Amino acid sequence: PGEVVLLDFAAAGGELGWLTHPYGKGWDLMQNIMNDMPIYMYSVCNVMSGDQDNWLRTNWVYRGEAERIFIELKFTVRDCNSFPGGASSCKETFNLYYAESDLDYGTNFQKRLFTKIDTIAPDEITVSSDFEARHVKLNVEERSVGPLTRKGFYLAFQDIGACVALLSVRVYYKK
Amino acid sequence: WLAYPDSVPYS
Repeated sequence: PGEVVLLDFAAAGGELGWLTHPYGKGWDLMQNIMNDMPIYMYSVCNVMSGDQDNWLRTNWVYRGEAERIFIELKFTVRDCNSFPGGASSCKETFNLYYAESDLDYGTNFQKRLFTKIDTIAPDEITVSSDFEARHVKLNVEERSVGPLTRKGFYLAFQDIGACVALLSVRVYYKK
Repeated sequence: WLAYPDSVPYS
């Protein structure tokens, strides 16, 4: 009721383009069409492929009146035991960051300007029998940041070698 | 490996 939404990935219906770095090697915009409605997600799953440091940054969001924003994530993480021999290079977490700016820097992404909010861990991993039966465990996690002081902000997601699908990213403030 | 079942790149 009293919430004002500033960013909503799933409501955009695949139309938000989030920046990825390194380009073409990590996070990817995916779709699933097994229901009446298409489902979109940002996914990465380079679990047995050497060290990973894959970044995904949102579009610029004008904060307006918001002083404190609340960030709600919905996501799946596959069990590292789904991947044979990967008990060393496979992870089940990813990291959430943000940055404030008075202008949209566009494709200029400088990870050095971003502040870490938290490591995001799944309450429930999706095990192989789930995945193979098309029955994922969707996690829901919320964080907040503030006071905000510039005109707008970005969120970013860092993958360190997990098998993660981001299905919902909703940012709001309370009026 | 796929992070999500029956998902394909969207572009």
